[PDB]
Amino acid sequence: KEGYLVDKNTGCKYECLKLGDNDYCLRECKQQYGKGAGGYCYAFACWCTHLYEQAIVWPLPNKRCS
Repeated sequence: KEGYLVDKNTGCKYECLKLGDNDYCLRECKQQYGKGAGGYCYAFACWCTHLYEQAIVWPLPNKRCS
C-alpha cells in the first residue's frame, strides 16, 4: 500500500528535500509512520515503500488540500 505519505491534517503533498537523497525520506517516514519504514526522495516528494494497510497515501479522500 505504497506511495507518497500525506499530511494528515490538510492533505497537502508531503515535500521532501533535495531529490535523490533517500535519507530524509527514510528518516521522516521512520519517525512518524513507524520505526520500520523506508522510502526515497523523488522530485521534492517522499515516496515511502515499506508500509501497511493502515498507511494512507496522498491525498486524503475526504479532505484533500482544497
